[PDB]
Amino acid sequence: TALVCDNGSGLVKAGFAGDDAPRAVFPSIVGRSYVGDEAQSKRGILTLKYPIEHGIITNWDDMEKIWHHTFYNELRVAPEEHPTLLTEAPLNPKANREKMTQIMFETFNVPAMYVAIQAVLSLYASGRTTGIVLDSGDGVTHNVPIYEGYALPHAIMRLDLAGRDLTDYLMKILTERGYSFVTTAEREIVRDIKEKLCYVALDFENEMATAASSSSLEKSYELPDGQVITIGNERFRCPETLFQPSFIGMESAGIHETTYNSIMKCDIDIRKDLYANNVMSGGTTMYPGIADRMQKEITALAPSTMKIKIIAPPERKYSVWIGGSILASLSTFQQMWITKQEYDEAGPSIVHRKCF
Amino acid sequence: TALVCDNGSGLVKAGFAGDDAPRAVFPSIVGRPRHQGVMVGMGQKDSYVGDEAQSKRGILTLKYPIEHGIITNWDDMEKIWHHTFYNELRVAPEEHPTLLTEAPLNPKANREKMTQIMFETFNVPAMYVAIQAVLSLYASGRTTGIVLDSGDGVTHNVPIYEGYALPHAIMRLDLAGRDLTDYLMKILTERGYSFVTTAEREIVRDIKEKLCYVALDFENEMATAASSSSLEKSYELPDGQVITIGNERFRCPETLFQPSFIGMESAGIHETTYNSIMKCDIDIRKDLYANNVMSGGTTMYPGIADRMQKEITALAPSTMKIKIIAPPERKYSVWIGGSILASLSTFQQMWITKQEYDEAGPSIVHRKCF
Amino acid sequence: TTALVCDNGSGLVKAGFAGDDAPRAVFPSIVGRPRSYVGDEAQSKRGILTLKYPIEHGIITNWDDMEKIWHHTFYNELRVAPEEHPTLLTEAPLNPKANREKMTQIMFETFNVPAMYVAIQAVLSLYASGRTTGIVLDSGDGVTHNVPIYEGYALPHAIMRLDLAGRDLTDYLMKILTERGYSFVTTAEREIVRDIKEKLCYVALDFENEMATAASSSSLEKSYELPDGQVITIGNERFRCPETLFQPSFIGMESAGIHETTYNSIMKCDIDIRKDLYANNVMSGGTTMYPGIADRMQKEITALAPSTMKIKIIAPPERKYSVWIGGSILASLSTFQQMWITKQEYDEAGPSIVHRKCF
Amino acid sequence: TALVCDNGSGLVKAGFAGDDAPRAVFPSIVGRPSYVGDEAQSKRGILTLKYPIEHGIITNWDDMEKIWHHTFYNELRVAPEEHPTLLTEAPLNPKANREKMTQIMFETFNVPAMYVAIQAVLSLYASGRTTGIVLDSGDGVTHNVPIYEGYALPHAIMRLDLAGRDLTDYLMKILTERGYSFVTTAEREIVRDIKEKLCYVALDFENEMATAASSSSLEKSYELPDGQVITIGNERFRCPETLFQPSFIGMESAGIHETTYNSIMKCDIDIRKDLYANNVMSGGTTMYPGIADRMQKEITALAPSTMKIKIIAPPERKYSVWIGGSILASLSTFQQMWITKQEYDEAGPSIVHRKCF
Amino acid sequence: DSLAIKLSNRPSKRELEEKNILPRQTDEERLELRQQIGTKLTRRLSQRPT
Amino acid sequence: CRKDSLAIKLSNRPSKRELEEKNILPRQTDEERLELRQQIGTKLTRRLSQRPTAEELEQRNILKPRNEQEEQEEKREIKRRLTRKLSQRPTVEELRERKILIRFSDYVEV
Ligand SMILES: Nc1ncnc2c1ncn2[C@@H]1O[C@H](COP(=O)(O)OP(=O)(O)OP(=O)(O)O)[C@@H](O)[C@H]1O
Ligand SMILES: Nc1ncnc2c1ncn2[C@@H]1O[C@H](COP(=O)(O)OP(=O)(O)OP(=O)(O)O)[C@@H](O)[C@H]1O
Ligand SMILES: Nc1ncnc2c1ncn2[C@@H]1O[C@H](COP(=O)(O)OP(=O)(O)OP(=O)(O)O)[C@@H](O)[C@H]1O
Ligand SMILES: Nc1ncnc2c1ncn2[C@@H]1O[C@H](COP(=O)(O)OP(=O)(O)OP(=O)(O)O)[C@@H](O)[C@H]1O
Ligand SMILES: [Mg+2]
Ligand SMILES: [Mg+2]
Ligand SMILES: [Mg+2]
Ligand SMILES: [Mg+2]
Repeated sequence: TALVCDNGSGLVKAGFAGDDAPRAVFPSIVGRSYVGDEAQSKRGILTLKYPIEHGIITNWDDMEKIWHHTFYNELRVAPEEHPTLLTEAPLNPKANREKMTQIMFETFNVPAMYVAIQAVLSLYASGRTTGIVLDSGDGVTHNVPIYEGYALPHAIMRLDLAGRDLTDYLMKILTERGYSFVTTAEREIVRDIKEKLCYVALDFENEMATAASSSSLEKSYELPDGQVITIGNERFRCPETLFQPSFIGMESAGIHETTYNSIMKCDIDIRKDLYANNVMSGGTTMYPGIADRMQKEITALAPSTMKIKIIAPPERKYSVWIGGSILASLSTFQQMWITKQEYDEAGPSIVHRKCF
Repeated sequence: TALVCDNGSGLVKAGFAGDDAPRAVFPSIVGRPRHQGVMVGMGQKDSYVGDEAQSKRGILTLKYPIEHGIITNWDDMEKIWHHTFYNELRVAPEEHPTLLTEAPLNPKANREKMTQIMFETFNVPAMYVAIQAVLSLYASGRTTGIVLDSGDGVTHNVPIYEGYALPHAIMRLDLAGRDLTDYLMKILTERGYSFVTTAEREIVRDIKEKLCYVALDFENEMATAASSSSLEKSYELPDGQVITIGNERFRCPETLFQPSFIGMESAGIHETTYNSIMKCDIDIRKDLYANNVMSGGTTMYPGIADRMQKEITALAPSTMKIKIIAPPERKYSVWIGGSILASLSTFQQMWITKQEYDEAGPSIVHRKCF
Repeated sequence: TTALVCDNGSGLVKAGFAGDDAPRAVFPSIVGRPRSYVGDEAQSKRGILTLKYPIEHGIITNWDDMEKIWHHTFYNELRVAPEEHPTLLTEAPLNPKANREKMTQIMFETFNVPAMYVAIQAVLSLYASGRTTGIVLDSGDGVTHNVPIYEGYALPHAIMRLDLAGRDLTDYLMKILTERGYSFVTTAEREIVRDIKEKLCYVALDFENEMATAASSSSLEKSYELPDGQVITIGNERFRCPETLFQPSFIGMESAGIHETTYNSIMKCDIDIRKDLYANNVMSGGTTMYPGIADRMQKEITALAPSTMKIKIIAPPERKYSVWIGGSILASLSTFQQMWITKQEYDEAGPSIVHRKCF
Repeated sequence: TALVCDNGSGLVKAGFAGDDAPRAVFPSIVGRPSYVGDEAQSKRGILTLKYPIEHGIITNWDDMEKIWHHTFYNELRVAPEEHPTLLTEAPLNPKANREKMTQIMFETFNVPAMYVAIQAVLSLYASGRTTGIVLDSGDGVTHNVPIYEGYALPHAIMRLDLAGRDLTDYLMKILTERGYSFVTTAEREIVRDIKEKLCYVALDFENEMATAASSSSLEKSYELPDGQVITIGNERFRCPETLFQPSFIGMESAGIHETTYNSIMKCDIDIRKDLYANNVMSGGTTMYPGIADRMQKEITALAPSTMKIKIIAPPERKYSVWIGGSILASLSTFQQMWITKQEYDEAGPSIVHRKCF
Repeated sequence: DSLAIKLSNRPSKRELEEKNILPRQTDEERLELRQQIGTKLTRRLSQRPT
Repeated sequence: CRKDSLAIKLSNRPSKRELEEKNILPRQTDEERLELRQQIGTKLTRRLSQRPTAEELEQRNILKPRNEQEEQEEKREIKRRLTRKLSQRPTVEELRERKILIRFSDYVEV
């Protein structure tokens, strides 16, 4: 039975190929050794380091700790007994994936492994091999146009604005409300508030006006301490940052604009295929109303007669993983695995050739 | 560590104080797309500076922020300085005192605007503005003499006494390297070689830099050129095509001494040097004649110092001591001077501090820099 | 000042700015009038309104509709003022004198351009690859041409025209897919089949051998999922479709195939330049986009020509738009700036000036 | 017909002007109980052997005369008085040294004409250039030599006493650490052959070490003369890695890429672009597969982001020095450049400085 | 069930470069190429016979 | 066995490209080699005929005349003299008095 591992900036999603959901989902942190939730509990006593930032592995020792915890503690398996599909970020450097392969074979002695692009797996999860993916997670957001399963590297857009930044911004606006949110535990509470109560406005100005006219948009959240708080326009100002990054002092264009730019860098002939297939994936795409707003904006930028379809299934928060789970369970995929013998023969070079 | 930035009409020279040569030299151009690209969104990469702009010249229209030594487009100038700090020198402007150069007779409002922009936009802890010709003089260890500074867009005669430029006696000539390149293109074209394209213009510029020289006796050199193939030289184009150049080698820079070659009524650089010397007090004239410092790329032609010696000797009193100073490093001597000046210990009081600017505003530069 | 480039196809107009690597706007050349919309907008409203084709077989036949297309090009697609830009237009090989004269008249009087030029499509195709001598196979939506060119001069006596192109290939693909039992009679169905042709078709290197391969195994078969979610399997139709270019008899035409017409075009030229023509076959147009067509052409031309003749087929991936690219390059050359017909010159000589000025 | 003699620290390359390759290539050793080169190596057991040229500079004149005698008479089979002779010299060769070369050539061998050319300059000429920067790495010494219009720029020349012989020694050491014993001279020759046949320069050293430890993909097999079979792994790329990391053999010196960059930086800024775009590699120690790509990567890493970098490394480069000479001495315009016997008779050893530059 | 069908019909990377879908050269490369072609064109059109 | 020495030798054989780079398998005809050597020779004769002299290269600031120490000396001396000259620098009024700054309102900001 094969394994599927999605290495997120915030959350690692891990499980077995063929399964509907990841068996284990846990934060990707290393404590100095403690990993994930357990590391967070001991976070006070020892300093914590984020091995994956903006989707790219930067601390290999810590990554080895994370993978060890994944295999042994979370899934309860022997790594030498399972083929392993790992995910990587768009535009991941050659040396980086080579190192992933090296560690998988040398450290964990896996019989087989594969490395797939997250956005591509997200696309496959929707039953497509052609379309444009907006993958927004904890640390990084990407636009990845894909044709026939091939990611188009020249047209990929990267934005270092994601869920954690939105959480921080929500904390900032909460400070504007008169509520103090400085602590890590408090940060966790704010993250939960964001996930439960936030949404993306279809028309930002109109929604601001509605928020100014009445308490109708205001909602109430009961804190663990039993204190009750009221949130108003903060509900939609928070994810609005995705469309107006200028809200946090970034000069970058918003996600609709980066989608449009990604589409434009591609050959004219495929643009129709891209417009009709927008797949959204990642936790930061989970906000209610985000699909309608994206539809409106892309329709506003594209030619008047162009067909626009935004695809955003409910499972999208884990869709990356799901894609992998599907991919590793296909019979025709079985030849695609890099076997331990093959890796022994060709070394790290094989991953580039074998995986695409 | 202080920074030194010489803002040329053609080339920006930038580097660190105390260094023997500028770290970065790049064309002073700002490039902006000809038409709105197929790219929407705030934070677009509008504008290209220097080498990248020259490479991308086909796609976008190019603008000269500094023409004839004076800054005319402030936004573009800000682009150039940003590129200088971040891309070329790889430094944080708030972490370094900055010495900028300026042209002779730079307007007061203009330098005031320079200071204001440096402090408000780049948040430098300190800065200073020095006259280019004066720095050129300083580079040779002098504080008194007359400088001929000929660059890409403009040529100046600047007489200087005790570190003070004498404004009433400064001469400006709008004939420089760029004009010489154009003239060389014209005379090579007259010869039957076609140099109409921009790439061809660059090639002609290279021909000028590599093969041209200033004749000591122009008529005699014309006669030699007509008598034999001895003066002829050969240049190999990038396409491997080979061309032969004859009198164009010395006819091109001869324009500096005879501007009428390009239809100008102006006196030559020797005559303007003489006039500049004469506009100064008689008592200092001896000191000026004995200290002619040449700086800038357009003074790099072999033989120009000797010719200048001959002409000035011909114009000056029979018993006057004439000395022309033209070191091999002169192409960058302006910058070099700055590098030296900003590295002097006694200079440390001279910087305009951010606090002083806070107190007095743009006005402070006039009192502090002279 | 930025020049404009407009390639007026029978099926697709390619338009953009001089100096750009690719056309800014590409749209179908249709004009819609209630039973006015142009191109894609016209296609969307096609049900509501009747559609007219201003360009047929590469030659302009309906001038009002053409004026509508040009207006849509300048104002809607490119967002420019025509009086503010020199304009390079393309024309078909063997374009009548009156036709290009009318092009010039409309450009200067109706659109008030400061300057304009008319270039042969095949010549621009040759120019885009940095060449001025060779033989071009330009196959678009409505017409296919072989145009031999020496030092920028198209050789009119040696030009071959074939009224078999992409649209005809789409129709043939519809017919053969229909024979298999999938019904593609309707216009929407015509569009899905056209997309199928673009995505799945290729030119066989050896047609009989490929037929044999198709008969021997399911290896060539591919699957296409229709909009209704129905799934179809396509076999030899993949290569039988573009084979019509080499064997027009497939659609009841008596004409020779494109390789034979290439050879004939070469033979109609003077023998001394013939070597130069063989070593420089440039393929351009959408109907040349089929994978394997260059190799096939290489094999066939080698088969017709003397045994030792050096044959080189030039078919870059961008070739579908190479015509436009050529114009974009040509109009962006500094030395070309004198070549433009200025509005003053037009005022002086009238429509007549284009013949003298453009060649 | 003119002669061309490239006086290597390890190998003498000798031949005739106009030829594409040297007729004779032999080790520069002198054996005394006199035997030179190959014969000395054959008789190496009976007699002790001495290296007349060390680190590119002639140090033993009697032995050098022996080498030249063997070159003329035994190897090329010619009479020296009947041929103009182009000799090569190391960069920064002392004045007295080249003077002695000239004196010996005219008085002892009675040549009608001769010339002394800088090796790196000849290397540059062989590629048809007169301006660029040469990395000349041989048996005994490595140089970076920037050259403008045929003139070597002495102030910017870098000398590194790390070369092929040192790499061979290091390979012996690391193979020994692996457990194969190579102490004797014959064993040394075997190791040198292993180095020439199996070594290469890794593009990314850490990744290649990791690859070598992760799998057998890099392992190669060498069959010893005794029929014993040995396996070599990372030693393949650890050996030439010393050129970029001299610390591997206890040297504090910078690597060849850093010395290339420093040499470039020591030159005037205006010619610097011309230097970056013309890196010519010459000498046997530049023959390792992958060295050009690694140099490209490192120089790209050191130079300005927009700087154009070009590494020139033709397959023939191991003898390119000689080739340059072969071309130069066969040019018609060069015929005037020779120092004639009359001129030498008139001016003495002094003339070489004036005539050759 | 549709995925695998779409996976059987995947083009080769070359085959995608053939369709001008995957660039075969950097932007800078395409630019240098364009400049070269342009200078060629200029030179040839200059000596164009009558 | 012997077939094992052979099997181990067969497994090791390089690519044709690898031999090519090692100059074992040439990449061009002896004719083409001749062409190339000729072109090189003529280019060389041209550039050599045009080759400038050493002093011409020194006045271009390419061939550095002064040694490292001597240059350091001149640099130090320049710094010294510049400092000593800059300290002894008069006032604007002192110059106006000496009929050197002919115009009033020139340098009055000081
Ligand atoms: N329902 C929700 N509404 C809003 N935000 C959410 C929701 N669920 C999760 N998030 C945010 O999404 C992030 C986690 O999403 P995901 O698991 O896709 O990130 P990741 O893949 O680990 O990040 P990356 O892709 O950058 O490595 C968290 O920061 C969380 O705040
Ligand atoms: N060796 C040379 N011979 C002749 N001309 C040269 C030489 N080197 C540079 N130049 C010319 O000098 C010019 C550059 O000089 P410099 O950098 O001093 O001008 P600048 O400071 O940019 O202009 P300005 O002083 O007007 O602001 C170029 O136009 C170039 O053509
Ligand atoms: N990848 C492809 N494979 C096969 N055919 C294609 C492909 N892409 C486009 N085509 C065909 O190319 C045609 C478009 O060609 P093009 O736009 O050059 O014609 P045009 O210039 O409008 O016509 P004309 O040259 O006759 O005026 C369409 O009919 C389309 O079916
Ligand atoms: N194919 C090869 N790969 C790697 N190294 C090689 C190869 N062939 C020869 N060498 C090395 O090159 C060295 C000889 O190079 P070269 O002949 O350029 O030196 P040299 O000219 O005699 O010495 P110097 O340049 O110091 O005077 C030998 O020590 C040998 O180890
Ligand atoms: Mg993810
Ligand atoms: Mg200047
Ligand atoms: Mg066409
Ligand atoms: Mg050598």
